[PDB]
Amino acid sequence: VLSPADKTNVKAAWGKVGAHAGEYGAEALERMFLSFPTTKTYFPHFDLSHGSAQVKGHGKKVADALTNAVAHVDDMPNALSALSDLHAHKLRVDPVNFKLLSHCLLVTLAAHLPAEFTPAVHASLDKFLASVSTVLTSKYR
Amino acid sequence: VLSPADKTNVKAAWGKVGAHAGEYGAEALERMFLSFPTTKTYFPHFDLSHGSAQVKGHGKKVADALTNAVAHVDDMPNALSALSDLHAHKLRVDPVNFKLLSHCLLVTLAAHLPAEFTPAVHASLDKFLASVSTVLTSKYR
Amino acid sequence: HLTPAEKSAVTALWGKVNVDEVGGEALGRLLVVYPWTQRFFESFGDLSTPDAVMGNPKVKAHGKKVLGAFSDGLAHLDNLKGTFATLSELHCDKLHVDPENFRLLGNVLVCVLAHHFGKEFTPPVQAAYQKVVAGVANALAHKYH
Amino acid sequence: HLTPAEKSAVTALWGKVNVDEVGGEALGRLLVVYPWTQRFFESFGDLSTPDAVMGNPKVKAHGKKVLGAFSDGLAHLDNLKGTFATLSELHCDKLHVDPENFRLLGNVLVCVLAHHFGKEFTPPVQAAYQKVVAGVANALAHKY
Ligand code: HEM
Ligand code: HEM
Ligand code: HEM
Ligand code: HEM
Repeated sequence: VLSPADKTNVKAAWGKVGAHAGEYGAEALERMFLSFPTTKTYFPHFDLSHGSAQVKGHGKKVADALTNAVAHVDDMPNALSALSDLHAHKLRVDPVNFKLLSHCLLVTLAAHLPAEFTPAVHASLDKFLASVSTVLTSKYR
Repeated sequence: VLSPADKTNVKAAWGKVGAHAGEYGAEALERMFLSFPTTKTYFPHFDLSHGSAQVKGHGKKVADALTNAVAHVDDMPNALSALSDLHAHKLRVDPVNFKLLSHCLLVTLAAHLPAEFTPAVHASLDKFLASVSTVLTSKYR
Repeated sequence: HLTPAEKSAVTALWGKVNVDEVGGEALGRLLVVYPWTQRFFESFGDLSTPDAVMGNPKVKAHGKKVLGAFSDGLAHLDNLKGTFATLSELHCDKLHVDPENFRLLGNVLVCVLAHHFGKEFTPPVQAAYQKVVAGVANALAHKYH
Repeated sequence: HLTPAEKSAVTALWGKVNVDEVGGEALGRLLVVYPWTQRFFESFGDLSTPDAVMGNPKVKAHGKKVLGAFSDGLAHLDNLKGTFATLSELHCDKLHVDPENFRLLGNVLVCVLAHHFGKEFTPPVQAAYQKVVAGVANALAHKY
């Protein structure tokens, strides 16, 4: 249901990120583990402290996954086919956790992009993140 | 997505309902108002007591809406195009309430279909009811 | 908090519930309707088909134990957090179970009680049981950190 | 339940918060990101464009009021059930507002605070604010 205005806002907002994707992904992950501790059950025996290379490593992976999703906004189901299969049959993360990570991504973008986080871009990014979560949960059942 | 086994199970399950759809819709609505009283905010001047013609009247409307969805399972976004517009631009019902009605519909079906509410039909109906909610909420934003 | 009449209606129905068989049905239907909850039972065998889940013997053993602790919580409806305090710490610190699975299991159990009792599972009885499964799910998630 | 270090950093951030401007910004963004929440504010006027929503005078004049229970919960930390015993009856027995919209506003308020404060809205500061918006929303929905 992504509108052409949404694609323009998401591309412009994520375009300002650029090389800061790996740092923003690690920040949004730490925000999720702190605000929603129930999400930590999916990363057992992981180093979840601040400045952890384990957290910073996975933060770049999710960021590169979102970077590929923005470039393939019109081909999102086929671009995230490897991740949708992994999250559905291997990780089996409950779909309620996707809303928690999507919310922390919006908070990270708002805190880091003060000029680009307009109410129009805010609504566009929330719809885009909801579409990515729906794609990653489409192959669950 | 809905699998051919799901379409077969939902068609077989709803086929046993038949003329009891209008009565079952009023039961699932009463179960929703009793278990989740926050849903009553969307029917402010409805008579919600037992045996209320308003509940049985709207219960048949929702049941007839689901009956049309089963016959057009492969074309559900088209069949519920008129209803998605009403719930999105006129009723503005929060999408979290659709999961409550879908759950109460599953409870009503299980209580009335003892020989047919198999775990396969249960999983098929939950995916189908989740698809009805996704279609009715697709035009929200 | 539940009213005496609500506590009596919930207790009366449980007196007719066979914890052994019903436990294996709720856990089985939970793994079938929501297949992403199978990540904790890889050692149980094969759970690809519904008949395999409802036919798994290890699933029926865990279901009786799960609903067995649920049966003990019904005798202490006024203190579910303290009753499930030890189990909440184990599911979190040792089992790493997502507390959302407690809400999915609560939804399945309501459908199982309706499928087994039929007309006896009246809308007022369901509303009383909706608060029970919500309290047990929150009590089992209270000790999560 | 919040720690004294959590309550101290949250109250310190709220001291620099303009309840008038932040309330009108959070209430307006909620109507833009979640347009189905406009059912209760049909009398507010032009809600078609995001610029018309943020610039709507009735939106800003009521944003300072909607943020009250968040400001009220920031003083009566915990025991919010007795604190929110009359505001629920207003939004329930009179306007019949879905309590889920209160949860959306809490998450929107977190985004507004992060956008207003930037790095000052640290992940620990956000986590403490999430407990506040979760307790207030659950207390407001307990009387429905
Ligand atoms: C937009 C949402 C999400 C995106 C784009 C995303 C992306 C990714 C990526 C790229 C990987 C690495 C896959 C690989 O290296 O093969 C991954 C792994 C993983 N994800 Fe996600 N993910 C999302 C949501 C979530 C959420 C919300 C959770 C948990 C609450 C989660 C839990 C995991 C886990 C446990 C792993 C495996 C970590 C490991 O084994 O190192 N994912 N995800
Ligand atoms: C299974 C999903 C649902 C279906 C198939 C459905 C279908 C319908 C239908 C057929 C109507 C009548 C439209 C007309 O007569 O013009 C209607 C109206 C309405 N629906 Fe739904 N609905 C669903 C979910 C919900 C939910 C969860 C709510 C929130 C509690 C809701 C709230 C309403 C309201 C308030 C009306 C207007 C009632 C009236 O004015 O008489 N709907 N819906
Ligand atoms: C009302 C809800 C539940 C109750 C009362 C309950 C109760 C129990 C009990 C009594 C045990 C055994 C503890 C011991 O060994 O002393 C247990 C273990 C366990 N629980 Fe639950 N449980 C519930 C829900 C769940 C759900 C929904 C899941 C996952 C979807 C789950 C996953 C597990 C696992 C994996 C074990 C370990 C089994 C083993 O290794 O033998 N529990 N639970
Ligand atoms: C969560 C804490 C909230 C607080 C403390 C609050 C506060 C207030 C106040 C002070 C009034 C006017 C009192 C009066 O004139 O009698 C009011 C009315 C109103 N509230 Fe809320 N509100 C809250 C949440 C909400 C929510 C979640 C909604 C909608 C989903 C909402 C929509 C309205 C509307 C439309 C009015 C009527 C406006 C008017 O009559 O001028 N409020 N609220």
